Amino acid sequence: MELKNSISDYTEAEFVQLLKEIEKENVAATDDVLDVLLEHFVKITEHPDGTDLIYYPSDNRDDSPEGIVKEIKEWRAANGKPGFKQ
Amino acid sequence: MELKNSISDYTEAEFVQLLKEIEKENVAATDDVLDVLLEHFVKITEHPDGTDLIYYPSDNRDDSPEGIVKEIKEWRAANGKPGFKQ
Amino acid sequence: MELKNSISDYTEAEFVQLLKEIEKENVAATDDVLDVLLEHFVKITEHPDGTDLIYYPSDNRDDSPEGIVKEIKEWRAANGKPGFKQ
Amino acid sequence: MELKNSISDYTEAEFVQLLKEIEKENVAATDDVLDVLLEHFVKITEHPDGTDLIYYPSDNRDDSPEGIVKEIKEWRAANGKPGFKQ
Amino acid sequence: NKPGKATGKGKPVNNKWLNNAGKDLGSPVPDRIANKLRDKEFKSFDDFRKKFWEEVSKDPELSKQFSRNNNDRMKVGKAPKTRTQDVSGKRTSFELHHEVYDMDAISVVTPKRHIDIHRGK
Amino acid sequence: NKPGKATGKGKPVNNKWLNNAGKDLGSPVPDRIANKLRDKEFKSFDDFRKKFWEEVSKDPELSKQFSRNNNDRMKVGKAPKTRTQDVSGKRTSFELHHEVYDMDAISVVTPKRHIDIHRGK
Amino acid sequence: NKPGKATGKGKPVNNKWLNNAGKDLGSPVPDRIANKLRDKEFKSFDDFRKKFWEEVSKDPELSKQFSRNNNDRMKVGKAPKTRTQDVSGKRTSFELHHEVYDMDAISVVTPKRHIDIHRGK
Amino acid sequence: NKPGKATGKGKPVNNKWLNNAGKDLGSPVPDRIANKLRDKEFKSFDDFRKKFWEEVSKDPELSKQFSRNNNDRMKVGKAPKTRTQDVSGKRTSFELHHEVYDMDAISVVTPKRHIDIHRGK
Ligand SMILES: [Zn+2]
Ligand SMILES: [Zn+2]
Ligand SMILES: [Zn+2]
Ligand SMILES: [Zn+2]
Repeated sequence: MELKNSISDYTEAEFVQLLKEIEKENVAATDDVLDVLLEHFVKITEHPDGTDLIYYPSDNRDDSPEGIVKEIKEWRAANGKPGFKQ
Repeated sequence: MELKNSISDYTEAEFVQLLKEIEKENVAATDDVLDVLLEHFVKITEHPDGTDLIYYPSDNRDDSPEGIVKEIKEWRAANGKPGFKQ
Repeated sequence: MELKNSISDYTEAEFVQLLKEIEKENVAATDDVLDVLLEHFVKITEHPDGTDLIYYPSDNRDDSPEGIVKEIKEWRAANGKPGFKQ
Repeated sequence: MELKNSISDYTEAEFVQLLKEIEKENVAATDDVLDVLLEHFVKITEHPDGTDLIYYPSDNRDDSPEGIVKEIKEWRAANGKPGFKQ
Repeated sequence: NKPGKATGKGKPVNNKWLNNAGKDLGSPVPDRIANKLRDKEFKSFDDFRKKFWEEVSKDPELSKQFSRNNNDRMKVGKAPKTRTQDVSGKRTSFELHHEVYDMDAISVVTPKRHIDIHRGK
Repeated sequence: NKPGKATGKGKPVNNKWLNNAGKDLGSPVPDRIANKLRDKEFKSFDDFRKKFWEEVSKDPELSKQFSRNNNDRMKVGKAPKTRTQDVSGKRTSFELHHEVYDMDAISVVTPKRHIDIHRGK
Repeated sequence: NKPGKATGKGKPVNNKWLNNAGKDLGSPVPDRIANKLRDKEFKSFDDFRKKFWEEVSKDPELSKQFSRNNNDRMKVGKAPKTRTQDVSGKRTSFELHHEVYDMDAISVVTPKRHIDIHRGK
Repeated sequence: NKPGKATGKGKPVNNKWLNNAGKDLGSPVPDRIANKLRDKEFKSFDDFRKKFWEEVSKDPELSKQFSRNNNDRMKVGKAPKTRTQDVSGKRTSFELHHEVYDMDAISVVTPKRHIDIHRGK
């Protein structure tokens, strides 16, 4: 779909769609497209663990699109950064 | 992607890609495309429970693409029907 | 992508993306997904010729996404119907 | 879709699907995905003009997917390189 | 549809919230969900339905009652898919029945049961 | 469904090849196309159909008679979409009528006409 | 970037508008395009660039100077792709050079030529 | 690139199989996996690699050691993504190091460690 410049441009639902697009490319024959989408995810979330949120989720939360969104939301808030679009 | 008319046209890896396409549409604003892919899934798998394999997985298996493929593979084999492409 | 309920929900650019998605499905192995997207196109444009705008463009305009948009825009205006989003 | 590492892995019909995937991204908000697909197109076709075949077609041929495939097929044959999958 | 404010308190639910969505008037709006939507404005009922399902996906005790694929649907405001045996034609997901934004007059029913409710059954 | 080779001569067609696809027995297999398929083996008619349309997309004299979107369809082995007035329900693309792989007995017709043909109309 | 109103008259162009985008200061803003954008408000230059290319795709005399794939790009506000020989690394599409919304101080250049302009060349 | 059969015994691994992929020679081929590939023909190592990872995704004891997103990758023959701290440039997934199709000489290592190994570190 369309890649927005920041987290504030994505509603939670829209961010979930980006995650599902990443999941689709994750099972593609190559990582050509996947890797670009992962760079975009790392860039906009600004979370220090980057892709780990996806491939190495914490045991303290669900290994799911909802869990990823929740962890991201909690971290950005704990660090005074703009959250998802309302 | 391309929709084959039989389970025997799909390798296990290819079927997972279809499940992932289904998951992507599952989070789309409407179910227009999702519903066509589900009808296709129901038609080729031929399992009596149809979409339940995706939305209502048994507790005896993993709620995941690997689990869905595994259950289909076993049920088809148990019923003497052709399996995934080798 | 996301299928909006009416023409007024689509900017011209967004409508072009829907056309390119139709073009992609047009060359897919089957018409399963294509046909649903075509029904949506017919429904929201409300043009009497429906799919002909796509598969049988008038000689008076370009056989292209831009041409389709232009013809649609001219017809909806000539009939006092809401146009694309500004 | 799946990106093959050689022209010989693609049938003419499959290559057209790739061109159509390229056209879809061509109208996406950013060029993030488009650019990866173009690099791939350039790599497998091996034509010295690379992306020009898509964005700057010669007047001696049709500006279309069928024209792009035709020019690639002739150039590869003329240079003794393997052609599309039969 | 005309805008309005959601009202109502709802009812407490167990770990089988929708087990009876295919019977009588279906499942009630969970109180926890009602609390999150109470006094909120919605441009239309459809806008209410989306927010409704979204809140469900956020409620730990409710989301755990749904599969991963169904939780993803609710997260984007779409009703979860019902079991195959409860669908009716192209209607394959739970529906909201009015007994417009009064959460105490709204219940969750399967499409099959919903059709019977309106056919006098 | 059963393999076999394509045989036949076909007929010369003008720049409006499918103008009569919705009348009588529709349009014939163009002679130029027949020359490209003659003596070829096909595992099934469906296979012949895909190959048929791909050949059409490669013939300059025929392709120019179709829009860009219809040429793209033929390039992948799918029949072009008919005008809206010629469809019949979910059948929205030209069909091949048998009067086997004998191109002299095969014709191109719209869905609406194809149905009528088999009904004596 | 700060908002502003586009200004300027631009210059008349022939059927080879960007032929000299890889030389000197590049191609000027067409007068016809300047007329469509003059006195308009834009939240940022990027917003200006998108509208700019969008207007180009709508100008018959200019759009005909671009391929189908490049016209599609401009239609969504993206700059057209340059010829392979004019790219520079990941910069593969025409760029706008300032000599912020003064269309008479804005020109279209290839990435290769643009880099040289700023490197004092 | 050259065909051949897979041979070897491998070794038993715990519930943290790849904890040492970034040290020494990394993790060994699990004995259970070796049993599934032993005596099989592979047109190339890349082919062995895809098959290897697909087998991993099918072994309950190993799969549970990976997240859902990494299991999906292995299911299609692709190596799981490493933690960010273990990548090296564009090399972001576990790699197989040779000490042929001899599983007793093959090990799983992170990109960063793999580079160091070949540099004497
Ligand atoms: Zn009701
Ligand atoms: Zn017939
Ligand atoms: Zn500059
Ligand atoms: Zn090594």
